[PDB]
Amino acid sequence: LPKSVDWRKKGYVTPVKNQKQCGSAWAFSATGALEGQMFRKTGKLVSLSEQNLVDCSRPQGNQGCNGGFMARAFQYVKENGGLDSEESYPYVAVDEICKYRPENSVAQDTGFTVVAPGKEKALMKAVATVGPISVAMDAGHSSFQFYKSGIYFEPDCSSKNLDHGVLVVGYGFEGANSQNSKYWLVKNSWGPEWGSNGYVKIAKDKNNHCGIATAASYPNV
Amino acid sequence: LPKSVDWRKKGYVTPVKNQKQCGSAWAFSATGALEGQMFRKTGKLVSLSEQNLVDCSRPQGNQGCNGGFMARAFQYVKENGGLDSEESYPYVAVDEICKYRPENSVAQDTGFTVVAPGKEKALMKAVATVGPISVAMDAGHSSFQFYKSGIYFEPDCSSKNLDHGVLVVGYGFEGANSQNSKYWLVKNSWGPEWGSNGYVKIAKDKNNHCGIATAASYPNV
Amino acid sequence: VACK
Amino acid sequence: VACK
Ligand SMILES: [Cl-]
Ligand SMILES: [Cl-]
Repeated sequence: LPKSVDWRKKGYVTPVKNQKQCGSAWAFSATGALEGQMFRKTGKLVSLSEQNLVDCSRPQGNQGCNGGFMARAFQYVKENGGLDSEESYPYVAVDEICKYRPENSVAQDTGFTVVAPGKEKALMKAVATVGPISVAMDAGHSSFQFYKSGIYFEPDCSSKNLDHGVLVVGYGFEGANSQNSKYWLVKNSWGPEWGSNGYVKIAKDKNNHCGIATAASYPNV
Repeated sequence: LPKSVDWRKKGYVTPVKNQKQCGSAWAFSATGALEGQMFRKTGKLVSLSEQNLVDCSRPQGNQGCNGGFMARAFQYVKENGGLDSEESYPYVAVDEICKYRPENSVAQDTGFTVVAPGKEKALMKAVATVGPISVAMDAGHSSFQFYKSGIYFEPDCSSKNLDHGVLVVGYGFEGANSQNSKYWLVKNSWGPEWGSNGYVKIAKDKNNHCGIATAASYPNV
Repeated sequence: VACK
Repeated sequence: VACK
């Protein structure tokens, strides 16, 4: 496997978005992974509608601004036959009535693939060979809210009790040794002003820190 | 016109590039605009060669790593009959021998269109109806060099004496009022690590701040 | 009611 | 020239 990967340099990743005051990170994580797989299939990078997921996937078990799951979102895209572009179905950060239109769909999936749970080397292999991967993490600590730079390591982090969906767009290492100070490159949905211009480096191969490899998945297109 | 525009979300913009220690930002602005118009024309996003412009457009009045103009670059692509891809004519950030190869050409233009000088509304109409637009700006300040987030505003900026070519990929606003806190979304060529993932928000409709609407243009494909 |  |  490569010593490092950054899918942003290859055209797979849309700009940093902002979920605002809505518990919809699961939808941002799902659109981020679907954006990368649709780009790998067609060569076109098109922002997808998180609002379409918030408003329309209650039947699949999501709860809009009250939380949800990236896999239920990929299940909704499969059962619905499509997902609208962000341009056609804009984000307003509140739960609203479904307004999906097939004429505005720009993405499809046939289901999803789960990465082996808890295995960071399985995750590293999926990040290197598939593209960005949806993951859940424990972001329930003030250190994550106030993160600015460097490798994030929170001693109180849980690898089992997760509360936030994010997108792994790569991995790498600080310093000149490829095996020391490793990290996962993560796209958050709290806007570009949070963290490292919207991104965070989470410590890698340090016992599944913050649960990054506990519930990872990607859509099949 | 739309309240906001962001061509990155529609597939028109390549990942942020880095001119390094060469005064070629005019060539990156020009390839960025041509990348968007070729994508509007064919549906395919193909990275274009700045080095081809640096090495070959001296007859049109550019001076390679010593500076140049986006309009002179669009004139070269017209007179030359084509422009090579980034992959086939790689960037090395120094003046080299012209190695233009017609068989590697992936773009063409018939000339270019100019936005009315100094008119921010004319620039807004061009960004909304055409795609990314080449523009010149006054970037000669340490506040720009160390810009990290938010709307950039510099009291010492000039709207007349400009020194750096960049690309307007959209515009928007902060908050709920679509007026107030308006900004231009600008792609730079100092690498993804500079600014906000390689981008800067420049204050919009504030008397043509930093000259963004003084010398704007786009290629005709 | 999982991730937010 | 100009833009750099
Ligand atoms: Cl999930
Ligand atoms: Cl020019």
